[PDB]
Amino acid sequence: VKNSIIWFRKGLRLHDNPALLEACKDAKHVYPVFVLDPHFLQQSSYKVSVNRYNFLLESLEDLQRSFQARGSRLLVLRGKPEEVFPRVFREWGVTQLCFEHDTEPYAKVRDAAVRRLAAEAGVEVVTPISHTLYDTDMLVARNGGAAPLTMQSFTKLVDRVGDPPAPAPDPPAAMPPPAEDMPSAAPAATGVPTWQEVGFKEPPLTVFKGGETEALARLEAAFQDPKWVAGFQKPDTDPSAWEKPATTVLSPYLKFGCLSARLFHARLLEVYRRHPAHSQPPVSLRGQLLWREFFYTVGSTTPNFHRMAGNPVCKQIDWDDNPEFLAAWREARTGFPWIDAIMTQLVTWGWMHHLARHSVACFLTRGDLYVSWERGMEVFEEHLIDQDHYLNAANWMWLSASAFFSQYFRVYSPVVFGKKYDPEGRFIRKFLPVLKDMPAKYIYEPWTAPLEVQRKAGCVVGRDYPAPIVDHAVASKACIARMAAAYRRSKGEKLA
DNA sequence: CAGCGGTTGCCGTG
DNA sequence: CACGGCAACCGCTG
Ligand SMILES: Cc1cc2nc3c(=O)[nH]c(=O)nc-3n(C[C@H](O)[C@H](O)[C@H](O)COP(=O)(O)OP(=O)(O)OC[C@H]3O[C@@H](n4cnc5c(N)ncnc54)[C@H](O)[C@@H]3O)c2cc1C
Ligand SMILES: [Cl-]
Ligand SMILES: [Mg+2]
Ligand SMILES: [Mg+2]
Repeated sequence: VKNSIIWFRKGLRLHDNPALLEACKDAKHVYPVFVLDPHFLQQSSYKVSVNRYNFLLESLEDLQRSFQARGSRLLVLRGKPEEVFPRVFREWGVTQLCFEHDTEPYAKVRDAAVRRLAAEAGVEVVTPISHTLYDTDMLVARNGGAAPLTMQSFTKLVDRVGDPPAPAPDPPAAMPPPAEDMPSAAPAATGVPTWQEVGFKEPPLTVFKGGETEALARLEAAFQDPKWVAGFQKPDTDPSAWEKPATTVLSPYLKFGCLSARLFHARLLEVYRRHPAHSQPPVSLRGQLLWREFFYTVGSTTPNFHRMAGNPVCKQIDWDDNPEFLAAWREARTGFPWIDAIMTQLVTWGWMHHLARHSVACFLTRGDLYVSWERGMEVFEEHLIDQDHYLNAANWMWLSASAFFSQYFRVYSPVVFGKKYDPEGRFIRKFLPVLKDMPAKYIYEPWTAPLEVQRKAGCVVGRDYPAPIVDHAVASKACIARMAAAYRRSKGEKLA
């Protein structure tokens, strides 16, 4: 007899789920599992937004629905995997455990443990690749032992390898339920809790909802206009667009695996086949899926990837320890509306357009504050609903000119940048209510408004909104000089 | 045995 | 529409 568990971590979907399909073959009972640490939020050292947490829960609710509609259901087991699995293996009489492979530093530790624990209860463990497009261990082997370090050579490499695998077949229409009278599988014990029930006091303000169904819905919303998909160029999108965001906002879905990377890709190749004049990497929409892939690939094969020290791809830079600047940046009180609006959108939505991420990330690091990119990653990690270990680390290294990118004099202006997309300040007005009546002339630089305009608007600097914490021209030049010196030093160490 | 090309800056100038 | 400045970048290509 075959009794299996299909363990969800990422890959919160039924489509393109090889791990699910293998867990269903010749099976008497399948137990769909999500393991939930109930004492997660009480581990003081790191914080998590109710926005990210609830997005997960909404996705788990979407899975529960998908399984009820096929006879089975989702089991939200409470505890730590290394505790929970040993019991339910023995209890449920488990022969097989299937999950989607996960290349993150922590997931490898966790999965090494669960594999050992499976062996000690006679449990077979099958873990297909399906979160990334390719098997990244393969991509590295094919390149000769090391992950590419430029996108140009990465694009060649995947062209050589060929198209990523197709999305897997849709799963069974009806599924074997779990065996009845198993106390760990009791519906009173295994329900999907609400944000209230896990101990959050403030409600989630985000406009994007979790779940496979939303994910596929938003996928169809994107392919509504195949002209747009074919002609997509990432640098030409608008970071001020909030009502109709100027990119797909598939990132939260791809992060949790509500959407299948391979499906999205497969759908792009269909469109590109019918529109031969389509955009190419690195700017194309496929290019964006390959950016994700490129950073998973390098990130997963690089020691200490999410830190500066001991990271072989990362420039060693003299970043200042500066809590007042960091705290101001974090708390959306830098006194530059463009920045503060973005960092407020971060907190209230958990998503901003990439160029808005560029604005605030540059400003923290080499642009203005000279604070370590690690501190910025930590803030994003707390708030982003699409927060992804490797992509966040990689992009923070990119924007601080620490890896992948080294033209550090290309500093974004916190005044001018968004001004050219949104000169009325509709984004600033949306996310900084306090400036809602400040005339457009001064909305990006309210310290330049004369005191009468401030009082009329209902927004006096130093009272209703903070004064800018630095002079951009002085500070950005100060930082450039520091980066130049830091590059000279690591040029001198290199000859050794 | 040294170039080619790079997802997303900006200002002052002519 | 395009340069020089910032200050001298760098991995990949046989
Ligand atoms: C400092 C910083 C931190 C970031 N942190 C994250 C993060 O934690 N998680 C995250 O998913 N993205 C991150 N990004 C990348 C990018 O900002 C988002 O992936 C993108 O804005 C999401 O919108 P979208 O899905 O509409 O992208 P689209 O332009 O529609 O692209 C489609 C998909 O391609 C992938 N993609 C797009 N841009 C990038 C990129 N620069 N790097 C890697 N993959 C990409 C995403 O999975 C995305 O859903 C970060 C960028 C910066 C500068
Ligand atoms: Cl130039
Ligand atoms: Mg060239
Ligand atoms: Mg000028």
